[PDB]
Amino acid sequence: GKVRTKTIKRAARKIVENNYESLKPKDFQNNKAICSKRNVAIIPSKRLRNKVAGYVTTLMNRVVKGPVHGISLRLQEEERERRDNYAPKKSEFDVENITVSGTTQQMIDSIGFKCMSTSLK
Amino acid sequence: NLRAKLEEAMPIRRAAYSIIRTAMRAGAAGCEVIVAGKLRAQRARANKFKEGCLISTGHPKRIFLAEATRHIKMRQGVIGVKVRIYNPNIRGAVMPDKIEIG
Amino acid sequence: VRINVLRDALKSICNAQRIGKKQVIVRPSSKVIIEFLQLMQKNGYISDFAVVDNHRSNRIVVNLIGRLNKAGVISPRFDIPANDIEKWVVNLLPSRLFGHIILTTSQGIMDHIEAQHRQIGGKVIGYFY
Amino acid sequence: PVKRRNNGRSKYNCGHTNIVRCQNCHRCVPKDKVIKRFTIRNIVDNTIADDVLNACVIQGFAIPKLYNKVQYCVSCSIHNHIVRVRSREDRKIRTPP
Amino acid sequence: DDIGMKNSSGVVVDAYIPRKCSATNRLIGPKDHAAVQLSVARVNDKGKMIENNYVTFAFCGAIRSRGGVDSAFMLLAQEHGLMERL
Amino acid sequence: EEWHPSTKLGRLVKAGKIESLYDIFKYSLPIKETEIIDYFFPKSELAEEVCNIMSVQKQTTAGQRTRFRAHVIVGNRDGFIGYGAGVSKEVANAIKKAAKNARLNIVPVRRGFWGGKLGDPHTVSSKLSGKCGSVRVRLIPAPRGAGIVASPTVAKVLEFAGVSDVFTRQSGHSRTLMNSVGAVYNALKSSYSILTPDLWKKEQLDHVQDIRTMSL
Amino acid sequence: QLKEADVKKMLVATTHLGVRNIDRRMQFYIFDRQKDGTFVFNLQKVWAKIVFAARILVTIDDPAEIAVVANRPDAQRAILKFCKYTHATAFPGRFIPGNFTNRMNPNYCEPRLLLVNDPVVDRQAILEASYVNIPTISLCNSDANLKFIDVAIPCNNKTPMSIGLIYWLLAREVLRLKGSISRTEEWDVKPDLFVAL
Amino acid sequence: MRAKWAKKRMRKLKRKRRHMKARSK
RNA sequence: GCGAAGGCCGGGGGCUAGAAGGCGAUCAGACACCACCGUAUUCCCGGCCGUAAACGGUGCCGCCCCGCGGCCGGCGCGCGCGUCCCGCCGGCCGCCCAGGGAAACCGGGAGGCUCCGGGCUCUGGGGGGAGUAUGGCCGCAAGGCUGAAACUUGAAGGCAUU
Repeated sequence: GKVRTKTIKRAARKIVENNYESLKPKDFQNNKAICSKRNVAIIPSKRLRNKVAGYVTTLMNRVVKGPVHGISLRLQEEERERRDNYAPKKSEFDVENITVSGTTQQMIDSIGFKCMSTSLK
Repeated sequence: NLRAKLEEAMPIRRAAYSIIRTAMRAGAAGCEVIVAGKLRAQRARANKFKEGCLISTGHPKRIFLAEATRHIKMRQGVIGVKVRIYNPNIRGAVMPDKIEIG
Repeated sequence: VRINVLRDALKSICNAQRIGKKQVIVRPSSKVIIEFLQLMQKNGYISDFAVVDNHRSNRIVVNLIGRLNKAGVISPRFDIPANDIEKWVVNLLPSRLFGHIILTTSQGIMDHIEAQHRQIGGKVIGYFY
Repeated sequence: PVKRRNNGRSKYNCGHTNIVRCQNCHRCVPKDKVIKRFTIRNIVDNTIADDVLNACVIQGFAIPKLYNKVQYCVSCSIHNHIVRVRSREDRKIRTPP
Repeated sequence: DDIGMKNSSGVVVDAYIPRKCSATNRLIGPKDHAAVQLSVARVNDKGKMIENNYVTFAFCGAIRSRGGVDSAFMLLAQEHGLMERL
Repeated sequence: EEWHPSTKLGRLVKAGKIESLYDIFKYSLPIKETEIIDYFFPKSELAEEVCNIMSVQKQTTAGQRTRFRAHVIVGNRDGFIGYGAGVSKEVANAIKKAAKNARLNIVPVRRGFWGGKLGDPHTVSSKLSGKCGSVRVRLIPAPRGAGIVASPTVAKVLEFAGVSDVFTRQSGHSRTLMNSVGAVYNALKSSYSILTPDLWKKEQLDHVQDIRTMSL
Repeated sequence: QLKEADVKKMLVATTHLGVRNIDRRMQFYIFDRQKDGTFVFNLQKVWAKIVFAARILVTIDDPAEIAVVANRPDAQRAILKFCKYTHATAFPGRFIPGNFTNRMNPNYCEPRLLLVNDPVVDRQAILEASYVNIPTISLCNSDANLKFIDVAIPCNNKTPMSIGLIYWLLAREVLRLKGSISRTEEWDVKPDLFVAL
Repeated sequence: MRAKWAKKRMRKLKRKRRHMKARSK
């Protein structure tokens, strides 16, 4: 019966995308302590602060337990970058695998180059 | 200033528009002017001219607003002017919902 | 069936210009269409027109230069006093300076300007601008 | 305002169609306009079907299916919710919902 | 010569002269927002490199709504030698 | 305060890279800054009049709200006209919205000679026509001796165009003002898109004169 | 000037294949129909279109002005690689309407050219182009709508192999015109970088 | 159907006038 | 000349429904809706009658006009080869870019139109009065067809928005 407001959700999400390392996954109190630092963020009231902290401990569990959408974390961004940059070591893609459509051979003949002397079938 | 400006019979919209400017320049993010009565007519109406965003409810409203009520007198009858000025930067603290997150 | 042939062809020429097609095929051909096309070619609103002669009525293939705004037929082919040809131009054609009303005269099919030049009245075949 | 291109009916290249009767209202409707739903539902309920199959003393018995084409008039069908009023844009949309 | 309205003197008095596009030839309007000018470079001799001698083909928004530009571009390319007629 | 360009065209205009307003109309570019119109027209802006405000109402549970729509014609006296309309609860703000919108939609007008050419285009170059809603107005080229012959609203925008003589004929709900002025606006934007024989010379291919090409 | 290596790669890439539905505008490009119904493209015509697109793409003084838009998940890697290997400004995923027309929009680019993976999928950008005089180049299939597209490339655009190789092939030619590739030697960048796993 | 019922009512008045004329004749 | 239904004149028939009528109920009153019963009618033949929201509410003969499919009736192009493909189609249709419109919407037109003219025939001119009055014609009738005026009056109406 407790649904958070946009302000609570928005503040908490900046807290996680920035100070993810300071936050801990299951404990609200450690996350509340990070909120209490004040240098990281200004939180007016005790209840407002607890709500931002409470969402942030759920967010912390969720970001460790799989990716969470809309969470801009630099360390996770590097992890995809090595995965995206790496291509097969031998660059095995087409690998001269040939294989044509029966109509394609006639189209290749239409150009007149006739790749592989019509041995493409 | 408005009530006495209204007496010289200046345009009622112009009066509010000039007062609205001097509050925003002085810093108020929220400025609200409502003049209500038999203005240029034999019938009642209320004319709200407002520049900016003003909180209207709650504990911040009590300390962050400047509602002032005055009753102009006119041959037609009383055309009371109400001006409410909201300052988030009240220096007494912060807005309860204003999360700086800097 | 087709009572006016020029109008049906000219409408096709305008319709092709709307969809930006240079070449049009006109299914019915006539000497009046022939002459109307020749006058437009002279004023350069249309390009070369080639008639594929057939053992029947004939078809014309016309290359368009994309420079005709509108063509038309006047039905019936009214009688115009040579003096009042200006009134026909003032209303049908835009601007006294630009646009051609195409007439027919005993001397021959002629331009409104040429008709004024010798002051001979006639019957209006149609109009092109 | 022409509400529908169909004009409520699927008569095309026609002038007259067979009359049918709303199955509840018993009213005469043009065949094209009528709802014309079809049901192949079996005779006995799914629960009774297990009890009856165990009871049956003939091997290879299967519950008989019952086939009927329910035709209802517009007023009859919309009231019993066979079809529903649709949004201006959703009226154009067809297909079984 | 000098596209525009030459006065009785012959001075052009047609302020900005609108652009007739390279296929349809209709004048680009003052507010014809969908007019598009696309330029194709010329490979300079041998080298597969530019020469800064790109030729520019304009395309009015009427033939673009039709979608006629891709075909018209191709034909005009061979007309200006940016492709072979094939 | 002063103007800071938010649009690439505005930055070129601020620099002075674009010499004339017509240069942006050659490339038919959108004007998204009224400030750009001031750059080409800085003394007293353009002649703009507010031609009748009609009160407009939306029924609501409490009652009919009232919003004002104003029609403003901005124009000079030579081949430049703009028409726009603006909606605001305050009549004054709506008049401002219309005048700004009119500045955002300035359009060039052709102008030409009825039959005799001297030194000045005195009339519309063609029988320009346009239609907004039911209304349709045709602007017919008129002799230099004749005056501009149109009803007071259409005459007003024809003066801002600077068409010294016209023989306009209007058909439709001309009584509806917004629609009438809009037809006389679409007729003038048609002037610079009607192909005529004098414009049959073939060329273009400017490349470096392109407005997109220019850089700050 | 077709090259044998890319064509053999295209044969594995299936760029020579298109949807059974077919359009008259792309009829010239298509060669035939498989008896399965699938439509088979002319590879040389694709290459001629690819080289033509390169000449158009380079003219823009800043290669940052060409904008690559893809909402197809498969094409995302291709257009981001192309934007990184070349200099295009990427507008991936949801295009966000008014990106090209709203000045107060978080991103308000004024591109001199546009690049589209799918005419139907990336439709918002092609309409946005019309409002602000921007020509467009698209990766069309055998059935596509060429509305508002200045030049179109015949390709699968639904095959990840085909999408990636086409973007790689396009990238090779655009920087070849700028002298940053080899010409007669293989580009060091490989086509498998453009393709997602 | 008011128009259908209105036509029926004119018919009755038309008969009454047509018959009344015969009695007068 | 033909023309749904209802009707009509006169036979044949007569199951079913069922204008009339009668009866339950229902209501304040229903003599209405809902039961139940039931005459004319419904069916056939020989005549009438001549109307329908007889509607695509869109006359007919043309000419051109863009895509995307479906269906039906022929005919070809091929192809391993299948009621497959591809055309030509004659119609029946859906969707639609331009284009058109007051818009809804049409787009196989309601497009090619103030940039207004292929040809032909019909019809309308604010609303009532009035499809009445009167004369004619037609019908056995019911009626149909043609068709006013005095007088009265500021809206009636279309399509859309909240």
